[PDB]
Amino acid sequence: QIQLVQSGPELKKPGETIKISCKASGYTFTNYGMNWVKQTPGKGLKWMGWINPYTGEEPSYADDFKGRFAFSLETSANTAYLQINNLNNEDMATYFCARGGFTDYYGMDYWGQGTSVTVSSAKTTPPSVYPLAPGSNSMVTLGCLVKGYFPEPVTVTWNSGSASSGVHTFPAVLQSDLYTLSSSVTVPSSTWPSETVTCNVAHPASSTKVDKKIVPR
Amino acid sequence: DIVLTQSPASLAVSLGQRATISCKASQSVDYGGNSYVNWYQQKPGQPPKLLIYAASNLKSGIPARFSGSGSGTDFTLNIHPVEEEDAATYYCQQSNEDPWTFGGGTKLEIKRADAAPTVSIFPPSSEQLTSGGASVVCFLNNFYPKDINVAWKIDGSERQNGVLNSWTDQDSKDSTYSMSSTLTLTKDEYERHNSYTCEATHKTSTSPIVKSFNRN
Amino acid sequence: DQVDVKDCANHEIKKVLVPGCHGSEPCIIHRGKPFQLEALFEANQNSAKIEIKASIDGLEVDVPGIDPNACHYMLVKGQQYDIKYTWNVPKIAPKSENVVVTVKVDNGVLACAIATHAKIRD
Repeated sequence: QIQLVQSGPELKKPGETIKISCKASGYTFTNYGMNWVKQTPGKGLKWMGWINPYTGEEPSYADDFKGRFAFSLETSANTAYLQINNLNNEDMATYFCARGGFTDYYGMDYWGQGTSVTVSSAKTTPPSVYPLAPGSNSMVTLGCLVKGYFPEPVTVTWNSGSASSGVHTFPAVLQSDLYTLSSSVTVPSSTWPSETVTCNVAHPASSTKVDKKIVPR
Repeated sequence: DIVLTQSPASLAVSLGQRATISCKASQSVDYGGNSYVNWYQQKPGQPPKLLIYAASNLKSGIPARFSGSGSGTDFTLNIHPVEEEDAATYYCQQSNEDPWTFGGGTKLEIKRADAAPTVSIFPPSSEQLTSGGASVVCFLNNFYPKDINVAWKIDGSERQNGVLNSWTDQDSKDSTYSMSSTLTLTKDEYERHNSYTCEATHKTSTSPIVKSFNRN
Repeated sequence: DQVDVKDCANHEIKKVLVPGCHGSEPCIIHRGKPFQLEALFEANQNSAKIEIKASIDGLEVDVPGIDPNACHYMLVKGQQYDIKYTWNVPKIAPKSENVVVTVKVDNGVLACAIATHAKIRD
């Protein structure tokens, strides 16, 4: 039951501020340090520093995060925060909170799911969803093309999660400040088109859900 | 700064075999009888998960297939036997002194037998045509190894511009890769030709896998 | 590696060693890391529970995570005995440049000491 849950991904414009949250539960909050960790998609992991909830003392920062970064607490709510001021392109990353062991021996044992921060002036754009049906074997492959959206992420499922095996969702490609990805589903030829096959696309940043049934051409 | 160097950076290991990952620290990480290096596993889209703490302690719930050893400046993670679910990237990390540092990492690929891609092509949907666009999609699914080529053909002739490709990460169950290929055109360009062809060329055969359709 | 303490009781303790520390100068205790001290004493009893007070700028605290059996790290009248003892400092422990550590141990007390030059850092 130990868990660290971070606030959701966010698109920020250059120059803006972001306050990322990390709510903890299942342990005595004040007995453990909270470490922050940055990961950029190209590169690896960078330890940003840490904050002490027992003392309430001034946090410790790694050299690269002095001045524009502020770690803070709301201890009654089991919540640690990372505020980043005057956002720039190099800040575009995933930020993780991670609990320090009671002592340093035990490592950073529990990690948040991460908070992907996008830094861009480009505008939030909902996706258009297109069915990929075979044109006019014992398995059949169908898909959904999810085109023209910003920012990441989108979620794609098939029959609401009911079809989970035989599914590939492909990493998005960015072109001209808009993302595109596809998903493919492979089912037995007997069961399509006799049983229906629907892709469910969600794009939370634009408050969009779309269902698209794959009908034969 | 304590620099941590991983050797190797990348590694391909067969099921049941040993994967040996070294981590070299630029100065000693020992203090007071302990060695302050921990080992993490990261799968794509996921947070790092701690395997080993203080060089040689196996974290509870991690199977003993993972084995950490070493002291001072020289650390080793052994995974033996390797399993499908071990496709991931592994980081060493030092907690001896500020700033805490991570190594650059080691990406572990699981060797499996070669498999040819299942190829499928799709015409632009009628919905997309109403917006003025037309994307032709080719899926290359469940192949090994990762290396592969796709060629686009329109009326028998080769096409370079407007093609974009995207590989999945190594599947955690069957160890294959899959790749998509999206040829994007305008409605008008699309309707100017008839025959649209996707050709996958892969290690497994000197013959391209040809999937085609006709607009009409 | 020997350091200056102060005998609260009857001089039973002859010396105190701390890895890294010398005399009465700043002895650094790193939070989140083990703290090791070697003590030897001649107690004047036949028989042992260990009790550690520690004030941090006058927050007077009894130390948590103390293994209190002396014979888990190690006795009769008129003879010496050596003890090499480790306490692991919690990572969250408060930092201070003004620390006073007080350690003492069938029918009364065996040994006692006071150390005033520990500094908690990192």
